[PDB]
Amino acid sequence: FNNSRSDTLFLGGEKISGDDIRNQNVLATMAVANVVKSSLGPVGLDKMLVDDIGDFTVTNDGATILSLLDVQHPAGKILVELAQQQDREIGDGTTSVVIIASELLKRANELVKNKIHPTTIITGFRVALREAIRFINEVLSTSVETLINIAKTSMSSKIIGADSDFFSNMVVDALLAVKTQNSKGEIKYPVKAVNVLKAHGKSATESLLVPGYALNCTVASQAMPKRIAGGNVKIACLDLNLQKARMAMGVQINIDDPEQLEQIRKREAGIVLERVKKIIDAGAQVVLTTKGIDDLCLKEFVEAKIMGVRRCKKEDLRRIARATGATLVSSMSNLEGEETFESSYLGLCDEVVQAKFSDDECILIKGTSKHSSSSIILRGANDYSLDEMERSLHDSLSVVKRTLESGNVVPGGGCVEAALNIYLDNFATTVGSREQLAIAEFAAALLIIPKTLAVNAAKDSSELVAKLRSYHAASQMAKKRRSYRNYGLDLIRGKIVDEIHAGVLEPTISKVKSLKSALEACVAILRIDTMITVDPE
Amino acid sequence: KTSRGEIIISNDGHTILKQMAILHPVARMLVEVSAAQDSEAGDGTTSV
Amino acid sequence: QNPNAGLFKQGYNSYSNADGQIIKSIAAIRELHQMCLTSMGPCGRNKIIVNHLGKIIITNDAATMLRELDIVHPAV
Amino acid sequence: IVVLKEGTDASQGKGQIISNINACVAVQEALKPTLGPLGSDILIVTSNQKTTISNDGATILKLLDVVHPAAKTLVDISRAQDAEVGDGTTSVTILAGELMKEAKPFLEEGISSHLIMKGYRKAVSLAVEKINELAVDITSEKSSGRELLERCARTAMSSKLIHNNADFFVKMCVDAVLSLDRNDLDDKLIGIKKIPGGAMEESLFINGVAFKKTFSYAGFEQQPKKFNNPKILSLNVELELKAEKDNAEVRVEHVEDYQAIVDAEWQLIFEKLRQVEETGANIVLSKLPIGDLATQFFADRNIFCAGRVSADDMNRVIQAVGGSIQSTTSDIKPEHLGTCALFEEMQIGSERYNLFQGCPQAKTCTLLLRGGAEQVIAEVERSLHDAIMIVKRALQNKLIVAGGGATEMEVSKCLRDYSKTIAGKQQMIINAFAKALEVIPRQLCENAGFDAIEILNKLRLAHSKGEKWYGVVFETENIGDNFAKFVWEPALVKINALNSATEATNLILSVDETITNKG
Amino acid sequence: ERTTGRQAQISNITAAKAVADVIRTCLGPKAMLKMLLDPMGGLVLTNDGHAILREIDVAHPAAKSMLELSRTQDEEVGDGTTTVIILAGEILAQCAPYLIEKNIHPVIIIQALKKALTDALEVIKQVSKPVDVENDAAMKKLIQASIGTKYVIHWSEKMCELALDAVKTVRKDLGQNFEIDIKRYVRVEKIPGGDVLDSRVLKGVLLNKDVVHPKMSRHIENPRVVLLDCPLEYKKGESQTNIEIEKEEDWNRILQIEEEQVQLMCEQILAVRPTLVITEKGVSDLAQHYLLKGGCSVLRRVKKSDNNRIARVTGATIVNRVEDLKESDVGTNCGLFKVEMIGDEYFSFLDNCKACTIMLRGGSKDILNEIDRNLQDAMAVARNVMLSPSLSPGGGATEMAVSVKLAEKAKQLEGIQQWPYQAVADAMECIPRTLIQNAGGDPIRLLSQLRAKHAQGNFTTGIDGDKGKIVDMVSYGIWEPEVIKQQSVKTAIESACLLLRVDDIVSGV
Ligand SMILES: Nc1ncnc2c1ncn2[C@@H]1O[C@H](COP(=O)(O)OP(=O)(O)O)[C@@H](O)[C@H]1O
Ligand SMILES: Nc1ncnc2c1ncn2[C@@H]1O[C@H](COP(=O)(O)OP(=O)(O)O)[C@@H](O)[C@H]1O
Ligand SMILES: Nc1ncnc2c1ncn2[C@@H]1O[C@H](COP(=O)(O)OP(=O)(O)O)[C@@H](O)[C@H]1O
Ligand code: BEF
Ligand code: BEF
Ligand code: BEF
Ligand code: BEF
Ligand code: BEF
Ligand SMILES: [Mg+2]
Ligand SMILES: [Mg+2]
Ligand SMILES: [Mg+2]
Repeated sequence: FNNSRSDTLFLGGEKISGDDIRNQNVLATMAVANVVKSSLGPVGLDKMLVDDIGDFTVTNDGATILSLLDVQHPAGKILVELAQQQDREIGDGTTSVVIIASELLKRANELVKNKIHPTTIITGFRVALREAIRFINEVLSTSVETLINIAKTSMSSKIIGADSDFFSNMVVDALLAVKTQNSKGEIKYPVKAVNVLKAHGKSATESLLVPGYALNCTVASQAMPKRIAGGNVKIACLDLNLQKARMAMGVQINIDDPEQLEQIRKREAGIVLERVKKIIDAGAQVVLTTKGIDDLCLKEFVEAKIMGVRRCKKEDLRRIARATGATLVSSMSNLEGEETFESSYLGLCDEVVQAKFSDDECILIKGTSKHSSSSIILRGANDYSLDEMERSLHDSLSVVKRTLESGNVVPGGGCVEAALNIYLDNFATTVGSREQLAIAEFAAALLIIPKTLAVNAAKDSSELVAKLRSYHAASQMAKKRRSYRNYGLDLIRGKIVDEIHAGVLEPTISKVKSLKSALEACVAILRIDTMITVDPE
Repeated sequence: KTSRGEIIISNDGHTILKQMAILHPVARMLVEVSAAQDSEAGDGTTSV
Repeated sequence: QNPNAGLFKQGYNSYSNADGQIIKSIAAIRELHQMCLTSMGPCGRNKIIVNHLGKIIITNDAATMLRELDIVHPAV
Repeated sequence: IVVLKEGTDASQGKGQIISNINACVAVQEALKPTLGPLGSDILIVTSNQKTTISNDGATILKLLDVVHPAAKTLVDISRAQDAEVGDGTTSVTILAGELMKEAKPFLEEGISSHLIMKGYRKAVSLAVEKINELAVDITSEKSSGRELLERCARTAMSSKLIHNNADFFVKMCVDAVLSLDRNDLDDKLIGIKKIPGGAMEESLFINGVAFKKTFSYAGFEQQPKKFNNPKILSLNVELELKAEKDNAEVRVEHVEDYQAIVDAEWQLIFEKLRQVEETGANIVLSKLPIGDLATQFFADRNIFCAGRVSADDMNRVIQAVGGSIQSTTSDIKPEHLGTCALFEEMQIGSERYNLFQGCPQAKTCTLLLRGGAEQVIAEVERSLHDAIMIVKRALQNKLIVAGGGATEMEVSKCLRDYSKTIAGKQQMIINAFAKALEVIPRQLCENAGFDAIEILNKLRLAHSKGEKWYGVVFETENIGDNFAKFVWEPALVKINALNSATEATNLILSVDETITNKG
Repeated sequence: ERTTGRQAQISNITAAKAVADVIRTCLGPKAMLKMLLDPMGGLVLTNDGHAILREIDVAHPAAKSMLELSRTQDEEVGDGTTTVIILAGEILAQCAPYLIEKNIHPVIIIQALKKALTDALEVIKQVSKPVDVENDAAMKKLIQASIGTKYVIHWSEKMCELALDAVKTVRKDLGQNFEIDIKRYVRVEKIPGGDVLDSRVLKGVLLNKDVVHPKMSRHIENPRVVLLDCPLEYKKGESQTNIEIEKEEDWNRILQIEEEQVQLMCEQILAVRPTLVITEKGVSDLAQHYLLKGGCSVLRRVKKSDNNRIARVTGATIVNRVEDLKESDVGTNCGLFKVEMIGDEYFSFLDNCKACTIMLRGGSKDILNEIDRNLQDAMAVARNVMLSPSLSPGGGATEMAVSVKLAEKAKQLEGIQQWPYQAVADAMECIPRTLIQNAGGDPIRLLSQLRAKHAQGNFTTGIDGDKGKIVDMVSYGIWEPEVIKQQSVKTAIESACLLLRVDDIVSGV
């Protein structure tokens, strides 16, 4: 064993052809997939990934495990970039889009060893998908709480899941409250709002859901108030900085007469000081600049008990302002003047307070005019668990933004897989030929999710996998009696149940893209028959 | 996988030969004839 | 910086039990226990031990595995 | 701070079992091409520097070194196959591996290995009986005594470098399994000899016995180099003046005694020497030397000789001219000697070869092999041992099965059909082994180019739907009755094969922790 | 490289268990001092758990998670540091068997532990009694409780005093919860020497900065304080301020202007008739002069933290630009301005004969850090009660109560779900045990009796430290903030739940 030599065709690098490379690819994808096949399902578990300094992170987000795990090799990166696509597209389904991909190559490859051209296998998988995508719309349905359910089942393989009921609720709640219309209709749920925060202390359950937003800052000078308004407040969402001006980059102050020295000088302080006044003089009780504040132009807010926060997160102010109806003041101008325009640009908020959280202490803008908004704040044992709590609070809360934007769900629990399996499997004879083996493989291959969903329970999973297999195989006999697919796995107990009833819901939009995608990879790799690796520099 | 580390996949001959790292001189010649197959027809770079 | 006391013998390693040693040992034993715990019974499995002179060996028996291994922990 | 093994690797887990399987697969896929009539061949240049080229799967798997415990069993079962049988060595491994391959799905899905082990266990039992059940015993059932040994040494000599010169060698092969007593077939008698040069078929079948030319002494060139019915004296020891070895001390105080003891030495030899002459022999051979003076003597009186004959040679010499080794020259009686039909000293391939050809009373032949390279002669000798050894085990068991995938394909049938009646775990496992047998027909087609998929699948119909000997028409690529086409192999192969192959397969599926010690 | 399977699990458990093992002999009234050596140089002779584990770098991931537990806990309550570590370990350890021995999946053991936590927390609030956060005597004998087990006990009473006398001082209810920022308003100040008792809680601040000019007031009776950001020297232009002169007698002109602006500045300050001007930045020699005859003493360079605490015990709100210097920015409500010279090192005081400055004295710069930390624990449990007037049965009593009410319930639950639940109960028991051990008495003996007496006869029955016999808490009392018993069990069960989620460990960024 071991490929080698060259003889003719002098090439500045490595080059494997046929069997040799074609297997290498399959091995590659295989390994990168197998690392995260033990994180699949509720019975699946997280892992710790230590660096060189010794620090680490524990996480089940397949996409971050494959990101965090240094992968060197095309077909390896491919499935790490494909695991990426998911987390970037829908937001959950990563761990699974890879396990599928790997399974398609691994399998398809076997067909080639049997002497079956790659293309004939490719078209075969292509048709198995056409039929499979269509059929996927024959298990799904319109939203008919489906929400607190979607948000829950998406926390099974996660840390946040021991307290499913709690967060499953806080998730939908928080998201919903932020909805908007983008432009011309839409009604999209902010694919990123709800500033999430975390602080070590108290229970996992004691995670608060602010009734507004959580801007993470103090209050400039400790001299100003730490809590303002009980009834109504005017919030100044700025952007321009209130510090001592410096004039044009090319504006030399050339003095010819010692007179002008002192004058123009102290003028500098006032120029950006007037700007301060024209803002306090608007009813501004709360100021949120983005580009920081002077300590001089701060005392002005202090002397006036105006909660004024320095250099804020501009990604928050943009949302702190849509939430108090205010205006992100780029620079007081309008036509040709200068003012933050009394309450014209200001925002209406119920109350601005600086709540503490042991060690930390941040500001809260809870209750507002047009806010609707929310923001969650995790509390855990330490950063190690906390990063992950959120990590999967997101991989969960994302499943919701898509169930919403796309009113359509399918029963997970490895049901979808089983169904497609037996359907495509029987459908496989509708073309016979060599091509049969293709679809057949495709279908058969899908049973990876149900098998591995269960094997992650140690017990002889050949049980469920067999039962669930049979069921659908039967159900599609008058698919008539009382047709009952939607039968998934209940690993916690070890039996086949109706997941739609049980509460195991997953958005169609996931398993529809998770599938169309994973094959798009498998094919571009199925075509690989020679890998020329140039020598670097 | 180029010298730079960028990965590529294709059936277009002129592009495989181009990025292949052919070393022999008269061998490099082939890449140029496939180059010109692209410059006139735009197709058949593999066949030429 | 840290000093060091009461030493006049040669370069040994004394594991006083008043240092939770009994358990350090339970550990070492605990490790080789799992090897035998799956070799017993008809449902037992074999292990391929490869000699320190390089010879293959496969056996369900326990006294043989242990024999062919390079054990070192005194409590083991 | 303490330890328990001193830095000495050892893996365990479920992956451990999977590693081992795949490991074996490698060593397996390695030989897959050397299978079938149109089978590929290998060229191994071991770290030794000796370059070899062959197909005896055993010989290949012996040159691969291989150290992986698991994968190393495939090397063992391949060796045994070249023992208890002599042929099929290539295949015992293809299967042995293939099973381990089909065990992966279960082991992965999360099934006990003890269950897969049981499943395969029955599968073999059933499959083994089925072969015994088809082992067409014959004798004159339109087969004849020679046409069985020929028809079987032929098909088995196929797919070897010795192929297109088949007829020549099968007629040669059978003739040499018969050369020895059919009551006790001992290979050690068919002693082969290799001669540098010549056509890979300009090889010669000596009827009596042929051997080197150890004749390393002066005074030769005299002594006829050819006799018709000579009186062979298969002597065992010495024939030198001062003796080749052993001594004592001679102490004398008299000048005359000196010259006396001398004249004695001489006469001491000459006597023993004439003692041989007295036997009235024409050919005097000895596993020990025949000094200058000695060989010189016989040379004078037209008696031929040779000293220091190969030990394993004199024994074939006896069995040829029917002599009988003699250690001393004294009690040499005449039923001790031997005589052939013809003796000559050839110049085959630029090398003189003493050979006692023609011996209707022999129980041991010898055969010289030719070739344009020390690799081809070498491959012939191994391509021929695989045949001779199959002819031999076809006398002792006139039971034969039609291979070419048929036997293999059929044993699948009954095994797959049986699994229907079982249902469940044992169903899949026993039904797996059934499919796993398809590797021989499968591979056999890919190696040659035939449509592996269609030819296989088309075979499954007809074979299961009747024709219990349908295999593969090496000729018009298509299925066919290999028994009718005369593709015969003793059942003794397949039966040993599936027994011994599975052994490996469960030996591996039984190991959960591999502890390699370093040192 | 990689370690999947029980392999992983085990090393995690053992790791976590070992973390405990180190400081277990630091939990108890007879707790020993772990003198640790820091890399930077000096040493740490403390026995305060978190302060130890901080000074020990660890490797195994779990040992890292286990170590940070002591931190998040030292952030909620100031106390109960060592306890959380020991519990957090024993929980994982007590699961070890049912985790692999009884082959219970990590999901199930987690589902139970999260459940057993809540029930367990009930039993804590169930045995907790409330307390008069205002009753000076109760607060003292409360603060005193968490001062034992520390070098600072030989002055226990003296400590709770400086504790309360400071918690309450920086406190400021506010309602429209109670806000006590011990951190920014109770700047400590460790001064080598004297006696312990020779330390007081000055109601003001203490800076060692002297006076800007010799002939300047060493102490103004009732000073008028003026705190400011900006420096006291000729400023410059934040643009390309470049002067070109060829007009001879113009050099003198500009060079003079500088003196002139320093004058103006002194005016604006002098205006509100001040006696004490403390600036965070510098003080031009000129400005000193005009503030000298202007009638006031000056203090240059003082930290923001130092300054903003002054502005709470002088009322003098700090102001930047002087041409805006209001008169509301007074210096009212501020006693003297002493400038005691403490052993060749001048100081300055600002007591009034909202923020105090605890000034400790002991017997070394080294010994003081013992006190400071010890004190922090006192001053923190005081704050806890201030924001949660509930207390728990000390002497490990509470810990045993939860052991039974849980043990009982577990035994009466039935299902594999019972074993993990049972362990939480068995686990809890370790604290009264570590106590009894570090006491010297027989663990198997005292516990069986403590546990039994608990099972029926009251739940406020823990173990007595220096004694080693089981005593009733109410009796000699040693309740601790109920808040501590919250966290200790909240995060400990969490920690366990996290690490149990691990079945694989890998190395590389
Ligand atoms: N409650 C459940 N019972 C059975 N299966 C579930 C349940 N919760 C999620 N699943 C299934 O587990 C898989 C998702 O788990 P996970 O490992 O998190 O994949 P991903 O990380 O890709 O979301 C899907 O098959 C989903 O249908
Ligand atoms: N003439 C043939 N036609 C079809 N199959 C044959 C023929 N000759 C041998 N075979 C088959 O080829 C396989 C033997 O392969 P070979 O290369 O001879 O290695 P070995 O005999 O050592 O296994 C067996 O299946 C045998 O039945
Ligand atoms: N006076 C004492 N007698 C018996 N137990 C005590 C006494 N003082 C502290 N305890 C108990 O020991 C623990 C406090 O010990 P300590 O060494 O202070 O650890 P921590 O750093 O967690 O405070 C608590 O369980 C408390 O109930
Ligand atoms: F880990 Be998965 F993406 F929910
Ligand atoms: F490959 Be060719 F250029 F289409
Ligand atoms: F049967 Be035991 F392993 F000796
Ligand atoms: F290669 Be086998 F022995 F015919
Ligand atoms: F001992 Be603890 F930190 F008060
Ligand atoms: Mg998920
Ligand atoms: Mg053969
Ligand atoms: Mg304490």
